Amino acid sequence: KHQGLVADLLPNIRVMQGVGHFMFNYYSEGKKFPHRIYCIVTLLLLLLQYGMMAVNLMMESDDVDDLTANTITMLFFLHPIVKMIYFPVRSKIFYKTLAIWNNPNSHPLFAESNARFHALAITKMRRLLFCVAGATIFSVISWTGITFIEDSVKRITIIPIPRLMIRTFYPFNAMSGAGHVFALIYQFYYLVISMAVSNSLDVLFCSWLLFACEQLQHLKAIMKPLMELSATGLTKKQEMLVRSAIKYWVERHKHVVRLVTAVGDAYGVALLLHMLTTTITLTLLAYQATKVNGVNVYAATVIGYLLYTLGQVFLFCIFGNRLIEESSSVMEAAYSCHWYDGSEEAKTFVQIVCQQCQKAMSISGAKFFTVSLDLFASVLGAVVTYFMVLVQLK
Amino acid sequence: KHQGLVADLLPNIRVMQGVGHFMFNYYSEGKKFPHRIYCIVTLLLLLLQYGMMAVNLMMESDDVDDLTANTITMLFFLHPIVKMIYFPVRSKIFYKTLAIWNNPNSHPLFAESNARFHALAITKMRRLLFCVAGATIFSVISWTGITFIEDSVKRITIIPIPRLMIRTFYPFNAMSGAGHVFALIYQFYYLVISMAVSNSLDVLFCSWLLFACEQLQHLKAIMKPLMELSATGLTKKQEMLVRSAIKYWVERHKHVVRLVTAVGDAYGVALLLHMLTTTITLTLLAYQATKVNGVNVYAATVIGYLLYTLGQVFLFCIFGNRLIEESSSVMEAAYSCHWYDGSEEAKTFVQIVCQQCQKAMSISGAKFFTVSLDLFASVLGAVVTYFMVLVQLK
Amino acid sequence: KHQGLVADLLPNIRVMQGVGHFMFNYYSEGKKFPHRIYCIVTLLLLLLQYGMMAVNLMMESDDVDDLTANTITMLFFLHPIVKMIYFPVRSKIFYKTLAIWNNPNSHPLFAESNARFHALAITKMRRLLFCVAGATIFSVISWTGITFIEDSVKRITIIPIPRLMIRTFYPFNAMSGAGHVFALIYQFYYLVISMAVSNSLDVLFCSWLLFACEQLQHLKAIMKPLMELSATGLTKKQEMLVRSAIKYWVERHKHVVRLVTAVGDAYGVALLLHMLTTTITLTLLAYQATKVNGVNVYAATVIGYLLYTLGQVFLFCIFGNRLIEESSSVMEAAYSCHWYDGSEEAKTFVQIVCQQCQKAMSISGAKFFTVSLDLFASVLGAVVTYFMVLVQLK
Amino acid sequence: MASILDCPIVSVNARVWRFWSFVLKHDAMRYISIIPVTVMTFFMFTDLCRSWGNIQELIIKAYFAVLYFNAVLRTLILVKDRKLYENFMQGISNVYFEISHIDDHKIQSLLKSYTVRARMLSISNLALGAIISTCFVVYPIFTGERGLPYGMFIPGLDSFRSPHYEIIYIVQVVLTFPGCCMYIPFTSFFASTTLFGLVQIKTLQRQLQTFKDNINSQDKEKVKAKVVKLIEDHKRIITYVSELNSLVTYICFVEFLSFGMMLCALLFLLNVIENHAQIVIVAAYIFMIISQIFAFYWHANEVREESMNLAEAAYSGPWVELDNSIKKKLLLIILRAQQPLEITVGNVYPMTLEMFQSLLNASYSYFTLLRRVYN
Repeated sequence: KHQGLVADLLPNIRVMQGVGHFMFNYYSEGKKFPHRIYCIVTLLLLLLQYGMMAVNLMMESDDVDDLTANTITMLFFLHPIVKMIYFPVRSKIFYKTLAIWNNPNSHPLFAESNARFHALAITKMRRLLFCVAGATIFSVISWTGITFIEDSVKRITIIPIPRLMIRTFYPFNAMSGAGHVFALIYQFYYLVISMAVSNSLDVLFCSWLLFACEQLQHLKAIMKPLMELSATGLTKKQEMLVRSAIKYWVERHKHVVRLVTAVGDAYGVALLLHMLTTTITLTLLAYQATKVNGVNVYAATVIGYLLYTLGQVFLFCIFGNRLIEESSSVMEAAYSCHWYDGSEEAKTFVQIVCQQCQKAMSISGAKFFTVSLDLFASVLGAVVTYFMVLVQLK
Repeated sequence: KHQGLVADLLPNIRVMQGVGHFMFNYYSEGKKFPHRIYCIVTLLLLLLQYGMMAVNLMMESDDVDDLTANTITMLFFLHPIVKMIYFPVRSKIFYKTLAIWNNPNSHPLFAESNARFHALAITKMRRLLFCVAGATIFSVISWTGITFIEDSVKRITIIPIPRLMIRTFYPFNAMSGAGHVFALIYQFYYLVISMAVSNSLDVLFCSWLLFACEQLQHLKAIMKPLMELSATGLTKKQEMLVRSAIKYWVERHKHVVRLVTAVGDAYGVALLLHMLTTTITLTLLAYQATKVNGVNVYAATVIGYLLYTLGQVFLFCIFGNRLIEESSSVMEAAYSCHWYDGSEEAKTFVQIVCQQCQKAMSISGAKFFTVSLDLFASVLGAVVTYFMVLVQLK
Repeated sequence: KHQGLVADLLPNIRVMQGVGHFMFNYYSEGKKFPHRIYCIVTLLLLLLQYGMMAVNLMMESDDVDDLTANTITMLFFLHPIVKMIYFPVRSKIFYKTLAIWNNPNSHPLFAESNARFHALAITKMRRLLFCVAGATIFSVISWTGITFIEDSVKRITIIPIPRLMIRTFYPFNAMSGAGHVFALIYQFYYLVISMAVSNSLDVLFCSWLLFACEQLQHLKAIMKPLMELSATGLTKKQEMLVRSAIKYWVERHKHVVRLVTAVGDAYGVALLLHMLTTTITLTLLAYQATKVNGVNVYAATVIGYLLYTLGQVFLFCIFGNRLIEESSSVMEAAYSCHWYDGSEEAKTFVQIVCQQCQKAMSISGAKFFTVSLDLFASVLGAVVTYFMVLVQLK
Repeated sequence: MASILDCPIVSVNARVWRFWSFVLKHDAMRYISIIPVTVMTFFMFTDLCRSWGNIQELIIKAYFAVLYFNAVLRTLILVKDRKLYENFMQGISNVYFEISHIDDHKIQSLLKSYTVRARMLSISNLALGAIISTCFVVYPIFTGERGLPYGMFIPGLDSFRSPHYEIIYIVQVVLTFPGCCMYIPFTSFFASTTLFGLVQIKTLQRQLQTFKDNINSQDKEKVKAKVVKLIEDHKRIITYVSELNSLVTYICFVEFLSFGMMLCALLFLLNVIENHAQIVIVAAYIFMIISQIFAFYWHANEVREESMNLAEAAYSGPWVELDNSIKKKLLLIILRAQQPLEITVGNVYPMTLEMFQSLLNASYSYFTLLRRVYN
């Protein structure tokens, strides 16, 4: 928790560790043992509740509406389990990523801009972390509240169903005092930890992307005065200075590309899995929305599920698109300087940089797609079109 | 209304202000206070009538056909309200754009082409303004005429609905004289102002694009003789002259890029909302057209709605596509000159320009799409496909 | 069996010849005559059984479910016949492709990397061959096992049909000892030979692509030290050394391009035919999956058909995508070296290589499409969408 | 300075257009060709409007209505811009003459093969159109029941009662000939022009790969002149493609819009026929529509692909040993060549086999969903 990219993301790492996200790497070995057991217990509890949900779906399968609702809950809560298992197996790549920026480049003339944009990146990471934390807290509170204001009955005659926040089969009574209170506390803890693990991993991905984008902005900002450094018909010392500046620029650009590739590997597999789950989730949600008839609780729940799913997709897409735009803008900022006064070497460097920036940096879901606002727009269009088809056929 | 890009657009600005489109920036302070009041009143009236339509939709919701008709009218008239409210909140970026070309570059040798293409841009802007104004006037006249020929009766037995140009709920009698006349005049004013508001904002967007395209044409036209100037084995003075020509070309290209980015910022989000409303409008219109059976009044109304909607989309797409094609043509025109005879400096200039022109300038609807004739084609194909699905399933 | 690309792929060629895949080119003339006869017999038998299948589909046409099943089997087994006939007519281009790499380039400094990456390519080809062979054997075993555990009965009432692995009309009893046993052995042979033929041609295509990718990797790996060789003011001998290194690099790149073009021709027509058949197969399979109700045998058969079809498509797409990404990576690895410290010649070489690699190498199905993971993604989306529409319309 | 009729690639088509006096001569044949066909097409459209209570008759007549409407549109646009086509074919002839004098076995065989393919494709197109048209005009005889080859509806005229029927049939068959004469040669001309574009592109590729032959490296003037000539040839090809684009662009936009509109109804009608012989006619219609669209798209795609491969042709040259300046010039040639020389349909959609594949996928999906819903 001392060197770059782990000193910047340290609050994120601490939140991930606290929520039960393994990652036994960034503290004294004294905490290595205790922390570990905690993680296991959390997973156990998660799976336990998950299992208790799945069993409930078995005898709820007689009908179709309850089956669809149960399946949507099952996938919504499948996301955190997949993320929690995915991190430990791929932990070597995650640590390799987090150790990329330990030893970065340095030039005397571009130190001020480097510091400014590093600080700006840290600030934006903190802002994103706090925003997503607030969103998850709001989601948990809304879930609990809507569970408490709805009517807990089942359609068969009227059958009283336990007033629980997540449908589940419990050996406990789940109706009287002790069972009901224990179930409520357990389900609250579940919700909180599941949302926390899922969103912590997602926010780590997005924070990596934020750092990359801020480094690209620093590159452009110093691209502007680099040429003026070259433009002056240069003495030997000036030639060496221009060579050093070009070296710094190119090496930092390559460093940014390295970071992007590492992030791409790890969370590319992660995003492939995420969207594979989200597709079925959204299909079932479109069918469920076909059933809305103005009721507050039913519509509230359906729109909440849709909002959460599309919000996760939208976060990934926002930051992927930002990386793409930043690389293309690197091209544009390479063009828009005073290269017509620079020496031949500086102009050649400009040409090669503009060649490189012809393709935008991007993160792909294991080569099957890219994360961009185009992907989000396509997902939205697909779900809307499927809903229209469903209403027409009905 | 003195310096560039506001003197050129000044007729458009006056038309926007006259209809009640705010724009408290381009006249003497004496007119500041009265004009503002007028704007507010206009908005009020609009909303008033708008509300009176919404109320009408509430008690006309028992059936589905009249519900669809009312929804289509409501979205059609939602467009002006969104535009009207959207300008003032973003007025700062708009004023930033209109002041972009106040202090442009200039070279002694390339002045004639600049003047010629500036004049051509002004003429095309005026032509576009007049064409769209005529289109709106024709639209309102057709609306009034069709409303007068048709039979004002609503299905139940037979019940005579008030003979009005827009279905609306009024406290007045709306059947005898005074109410009928007041409603007719009020609805005529509402139509005129709504269409004028929406189309004025759209025409300002398109005129920005026109100016950018004409500046690109100027850049290509002077690209042709720039190399001839460079090609000549040059002396010091000729080296300075070619350097100045390259500086002029590059800086003017960068200025055009700045204008395009500013135009994207200002009107980026307006296009997104426009297409968001359109999608729903066109879906409802496809369902409505499914019901056509050869009746002149019904078919005429449906055809008018579809024509207006697709015409707005088509205007945006036409001018976005023109910008895209003009930038690509910059690439082509950079290639097709005697660059193989120019000095090494001019050859490197051509290389960098051709690298830059690989990607076409474009305007995007908040990064969710680009405005091009491809977008209009896709919209048309989607609506046609949905109509086919509706008819087949019927 | 002695020159490059046929010494490396010799096990694949032997597997091809063994299953009756013509290829009368890489053995002593003593085997030229007998082998030919063998091929013919195999083809005959295949066609015979194939015909024996089609005849059955004629009297199974009164119902539509068995018609769909028979059509799916017929297309599945049409794949190997088409491949088997397709090779001999196009054998000239196949031999031309196999004889591409007989006289490579050579440089003293880049011999180590060349040998290393050649060995790596050979190992990967062997791995791919073994993996696909195992998959084919598993598929045959699963087919036979499923045929034996299921119930051989037809609905008319209950009618006992012959217990055969492929439904077929035979002149014999096909129920008692002799007929049943002969039919079982004949059908086992038919399955083994058909799957081996198809998959062996596919594996040869993919092995060509693997070789191309490994050669690109060698090119990047040696790109890295070439620039350093250039960077040192270079004496005459050093300049000649740099030029020789650049010549070697360029010539090897062109050689890889030639190989890619040849592979593209031959198996591009092949893949056009392949995916033409696969589309209809997947449509019928979607309709079949619509009927699944949890029964092990039926669901197992449908899942196996889908898995085999999508596995073939996925193999082609994986290796096409690898080629595309490898060429783009060549661009990136050309950028990421110490070119700023080089001489003018090396910098120009870097510029031209980066410009060339802008458009990636790829294989197309006769220009109709490209083989990439995007093609597989589109195929999967199409089949899933069709299935969803089918279930809704039911 | 050769002649339009002397160039083997464009001769046949020009001759046909010369026979009907559209492009090269202004005799009276133009009006006798155009006026009767346009009048017949108008009467076909009137018959379409009249007879629409039976979708089968509507579609069977509408196919020919749209076919001859497209014929009329093509011939009108041709006569309107005869000068542009004439100058384009004259440039084709001049460049053909220039290429034929190149002393290189590869280029000569390339030119010969493409000229042969162009002429064979044109003659084929013509013969196929003639045979299909004759089959359609004779089809009603077997049907009986006083059916006309195409639609026709003159107000207040019983066209199927009196010897009227006979004279209407005769005039229809006679007017068949000029109509096909105006329709097919545009497709043939597009094929031939695209083929000559490919000929020019491949000649330039060969010249790029073998430009340094017979030139001494010491004298940079000759190398500079050769690269200048290569650049000028590339510009020539670009201009050729741009003009061919504009023309075929507008005409093909109209044609493809009409063809898609007709194909939708044809797919609809496919699964509603119970006649057992009208389905054969429907399949034939689909075959001709798809074949024409495929011809257009295939030739446009080949132009695009060869234009792109010009970049690889530039890369594979002897540029390692040339002076730096020539390397930069080849770098610019590679830069420009990577943009395909597309032939856009309406200036909206580039014509490529990807677009044709997309149309095919749309048609397949539409037919499958139609068959499913109609069950």
